[PDB]
Amino acid sequence: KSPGDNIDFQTTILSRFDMIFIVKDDHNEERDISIANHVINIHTGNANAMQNQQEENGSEISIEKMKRYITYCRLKCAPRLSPQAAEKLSSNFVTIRKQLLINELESTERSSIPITIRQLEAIIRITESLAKLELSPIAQERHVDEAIRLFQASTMDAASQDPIGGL
Amino acid sequence: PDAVFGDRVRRFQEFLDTFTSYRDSVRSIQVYNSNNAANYNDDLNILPHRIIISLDDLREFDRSFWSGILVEPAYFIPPAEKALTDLADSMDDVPRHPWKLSFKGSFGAHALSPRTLTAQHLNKLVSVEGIVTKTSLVRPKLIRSVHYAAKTGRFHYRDYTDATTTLTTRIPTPAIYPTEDTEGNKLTTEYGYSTFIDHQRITVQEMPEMAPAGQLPRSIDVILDDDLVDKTKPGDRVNVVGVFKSLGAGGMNQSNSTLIGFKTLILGNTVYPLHARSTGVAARQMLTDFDIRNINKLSKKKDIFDILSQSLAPSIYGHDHIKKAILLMLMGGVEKNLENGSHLRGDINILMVGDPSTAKSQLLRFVLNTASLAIATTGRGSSGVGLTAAVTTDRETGERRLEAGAMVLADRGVVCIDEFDKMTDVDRVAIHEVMEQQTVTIAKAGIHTTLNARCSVIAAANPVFGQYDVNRDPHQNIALPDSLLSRFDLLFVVTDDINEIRDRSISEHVLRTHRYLPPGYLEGEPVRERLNLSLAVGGNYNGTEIPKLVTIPFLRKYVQYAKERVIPQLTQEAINVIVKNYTDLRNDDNTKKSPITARTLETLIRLATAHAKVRLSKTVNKVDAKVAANLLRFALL
Ligand SMILES: Nc1ncnc2c1ncn2[C@@H]1O[C@H](COP(=O)(O)OP(=O)(O)O)[C@@H](O)[C@H]1O
Ligand SMILES: [Mg+2]
Repeated sequence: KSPGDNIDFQTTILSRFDMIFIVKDDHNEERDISIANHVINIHTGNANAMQNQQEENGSEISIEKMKRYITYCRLKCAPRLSPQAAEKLSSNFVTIRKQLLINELESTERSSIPITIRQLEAIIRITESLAKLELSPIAQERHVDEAIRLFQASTMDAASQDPIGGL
Repeated sequence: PDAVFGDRVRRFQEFLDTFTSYRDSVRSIQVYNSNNAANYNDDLNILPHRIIISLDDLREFDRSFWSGILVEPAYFIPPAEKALTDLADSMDDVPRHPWKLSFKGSFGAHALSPRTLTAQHLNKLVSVEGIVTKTSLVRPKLIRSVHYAAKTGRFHYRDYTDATTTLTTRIPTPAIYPTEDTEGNKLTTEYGYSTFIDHQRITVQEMPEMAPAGQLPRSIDVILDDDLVDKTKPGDRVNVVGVFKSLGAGGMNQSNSTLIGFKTLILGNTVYPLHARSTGVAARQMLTDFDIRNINKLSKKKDIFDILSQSLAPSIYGHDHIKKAILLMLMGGVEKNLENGSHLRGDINILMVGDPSTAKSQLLRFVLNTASLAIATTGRGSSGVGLTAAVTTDRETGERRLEAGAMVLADRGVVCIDEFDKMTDVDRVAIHEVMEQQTVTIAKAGIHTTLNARCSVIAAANPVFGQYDVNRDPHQNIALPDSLLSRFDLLFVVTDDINEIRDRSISEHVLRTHRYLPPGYLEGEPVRERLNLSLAVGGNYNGTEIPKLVTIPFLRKYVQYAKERVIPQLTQEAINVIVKNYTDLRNDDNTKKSPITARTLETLIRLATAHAKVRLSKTVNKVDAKVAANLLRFALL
């Protein structure tokens, strides 16, 4: 079935979301063993000790400290995209529509998942969100590439799950 | 005679002599009143005797008197009112009611809300902004009763005062209504020689956007006197300036023995209706001479229609014909009222339908922000009684009264309806009467009323498949009934067809739009949001007072001026064009998005009149008719 055929609501609702994830049932033995081991770690209490050790190390931060940090970065920082970061977004936005146009012209059926200007503003928001982590007033090209990778990992592979958006 | 009172009177004399604007304002009121009196004597309106006083000017002149006005208004406002009365009596001797005072300017810690009003602010001058929820019946209050004794043939009188009339407390001497004279002769009341001052009480609750989202709201009663009566309706956003007073005894007397506390209210001196977003108060701007000259020098140009249109929402790429339609709707045509009571529409209705993410909701939000009286509604969120009217019961009289819906509240205004397709059929057939007859008829249990609903309507709809299809029938695409389709003056289908050059240009425009910084803002700092409350009186970033494309504050000065000033009249040269185009559209072989009826002819007349309003022309010309005709062709083909 199509991604729009699986959902019990209108396909235009999907366009209003910036990033859509399609979570899969892998049905693999080695992944099931690992996830079962992880859940048993949580239930036993080894996960609590490991998380405390990593919080002492610093690879994991505390939840209250993250909450206060999120508040601080929300009030302090509001990044701006650089002019050299704009032409790459304008290219990576128009290539998706170039693929979508020829796919929809060949199929003569409209894709159930659309790509619109709201998705461009979504990638802009992701880019200026990655720079807000660093307390960086300027969004650089290195944030743009991560934003494109995040958009590929969420919206574009879900679009490729649509046979019309693929081909 | 109190010495410190006289010293304060003399100090306010010095302040009034220093600032000559108030001296000119008193004289200007007096000449208006005397000219109207002389007109009534030879062959109308009267101005009240009160003066707007700036608190900042008083602070600069005398900080002690300014702090006295704010902190102890009972000891400082009556001397200043006495001083103003002395000045007005000294100037009005050549050509009787004592003069009053109003206050404007910054209040500092005295700029409060009904939640923020506390008992430390009692006996202080406070400025309180909120929403009017309840208003009382306007009631006359007897001030002086005049009586006639027929036995002696003489007229007697008695004066009455209450605690709300004076800022300072007085010994309460309750003098009864006299029915005897001092000798025992019967008195008859002389109605019409007695004086009655209008009195009102309103309730000001804190604004629902400035109130916490879960808590019950806090409110306060405001008492208004003769000239401040009926300056508000329920639902208005208001700023009331007045003295936060305590009255009576809070149960300390033996007869009273209860913990209502001391009853507290604001003795209002000043009421400012405020314009907020999607409210019933219309936004108005005071036009200076320089702005009028700017509007008139833009009016003589030839590209003024293509300059105001592109300057509506320059942050939206394309939709150039929709911007023109929104501008002509904001002009709004001319309403005709014939001699037999028959009414003809003047305002323009626009429906937009098409693909998602095509800036339809952004255009709706722009019209909500740029129009004087725009109200925003949603499809299923509003109901039949939500838009038109409802019937409730008030506490005092117990009789049924009306609560005005969004359409009635937007009389002579703008209704922005989002998600037009998802609306219920009862509310649809309610909207059929509003969009053509421009009235709302309520026939409920006991009540039968007709309300004015003279409105412009902008609607945003979506096709039933979610995306517009070229090969399918547009009647199948929209799937809206014929009668609603005929009501809308202009219907715009906006498809999200994608081309490489167009996607490139829109991508560059949106990316360069997201790289904007407001003036005075640092690079990393976030822009703060301040809610816009404006006082109602009576893609390039750098647009600064009509260089190429006008600013939004100037554009609504132009629209306001064109609406109040020019009333264009149709002429034969436009009539021939609209008749020929209407006949051609009626007999066209082409398929159209919108059906063709006699409503399209009146749409052509309204659009020609609206274009004439843009040019500030008192006459409708051929060039107006042709642009009104080929604007309609785009919405049809
Ligand atoms: N032609 C356009 N020009 C500029 N911005 C646009 C355009 N079309 C869409 N957008 C942007 O895409 C976002 C999606 O919202 P919107 O397009 O208003 O939704 P809808 O069209 O479904 O009402 C908006 O924030 C708007 O700024
Ligand atoms: Mg929308």
